[PDB]
Amino acid sequence: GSFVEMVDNLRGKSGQGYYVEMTVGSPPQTLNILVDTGSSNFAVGAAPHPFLHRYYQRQLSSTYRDLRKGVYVPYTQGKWEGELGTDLVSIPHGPNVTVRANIAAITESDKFFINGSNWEGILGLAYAEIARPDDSLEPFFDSLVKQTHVPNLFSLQLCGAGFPLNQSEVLASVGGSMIIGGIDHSLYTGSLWYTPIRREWYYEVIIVRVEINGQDLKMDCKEYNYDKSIVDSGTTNLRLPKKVFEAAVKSIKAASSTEKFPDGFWLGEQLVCWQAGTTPWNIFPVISLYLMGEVTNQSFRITILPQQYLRPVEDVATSQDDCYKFAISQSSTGTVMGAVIMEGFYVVFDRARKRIGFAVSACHVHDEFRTAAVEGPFVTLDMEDCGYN
Ligand SMILES: NC1=N[C@@H]2CCCC[C@@H]2CS1
Repeated sequence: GSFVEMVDNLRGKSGQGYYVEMTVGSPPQTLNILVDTGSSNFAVGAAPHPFLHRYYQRQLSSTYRDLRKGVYVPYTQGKWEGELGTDLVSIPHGPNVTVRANIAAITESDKFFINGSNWEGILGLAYAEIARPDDSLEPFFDSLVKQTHVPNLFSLQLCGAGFPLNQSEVLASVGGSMIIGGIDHSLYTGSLWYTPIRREWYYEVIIVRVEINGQDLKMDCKEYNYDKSIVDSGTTNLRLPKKVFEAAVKSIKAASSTEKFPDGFWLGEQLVCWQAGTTPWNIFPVISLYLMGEVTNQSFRITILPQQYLRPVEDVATSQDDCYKFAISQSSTGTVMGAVIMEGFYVVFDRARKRIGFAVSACHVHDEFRTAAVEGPFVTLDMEDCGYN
């Protein structure tokens, strides 16, 4: 069951995001749009900006409808404001449909559009509960499903290159696949394992155990999900609650201790470099996250490698060295399984059956000695108790 129209429709990288081509308005205006499972607004640049090569021009669209309502969206870093409306929307390398969707026309922003990232808007794929200004603003995917025969499911294969890409190479390179309305079975190996969507707001899941090279981190499982755990393509890092983060870094440091790295490396700010080809992957441990399964008392685990959690970055001296930043960082808003984790796996957002599937990605970076894994089942008890209230 192939989806050749959708395979390879993404570009980008974990640092700047993965984006899909979309069109808005009549005649169609083409824009690059960030695929974001961590938010629920479809918002596009709609006025000139130094980091935008193009933007939505509502006065040039005959199908534009003005909702006469403003919207303000602050994040931790950065923010934007805009004006709500509706227009006709298509995904050229997607299903063959056009739908009328809500669009936030971004008229002012701060630290949102970053220099050189290539996207001109964001596609929030999560649920109405977290849509701004409120849950009456129907999200794009909800409109798509309501107005067409597209099944209520999409899947993502984000492909990390394993090495840096300049803006030129990012433009020329295939960065992965967003399969709308289905599962392309060629994008993964082994089996798909499903975890329940705890609640439809973010794509919230429940982590029940964490291992570093097989060694149980041994925290009360509520700590892993405090105050939620989500799957989020619009966040770069694996983000861990403060207490889990501190304990994981201590374990990763202990496992990797034949080499010492400065504190700024572990804080995710400073790069570390090795001579070309000599990255010592084997000194870094694998990390396993166990997730609640669909069957009572059952869990499965996903396992990533340093090739996922060390993010390739360009050198300050631009040498031939292979350089990386540590892509695990602390959070005060729960666990975020961001792009560097998703690059390990084909991830199926099965909205129709309220679950999220994971399988080893056919494009994951690994070495001759170890690969990412998705394995199960494990007998686990009182998993309900891992969720925060
Ligand atoms: N998943 C997230 N989405 C929003 C919008 C896209 C840029 C990054 C922010 C913060 S985290």
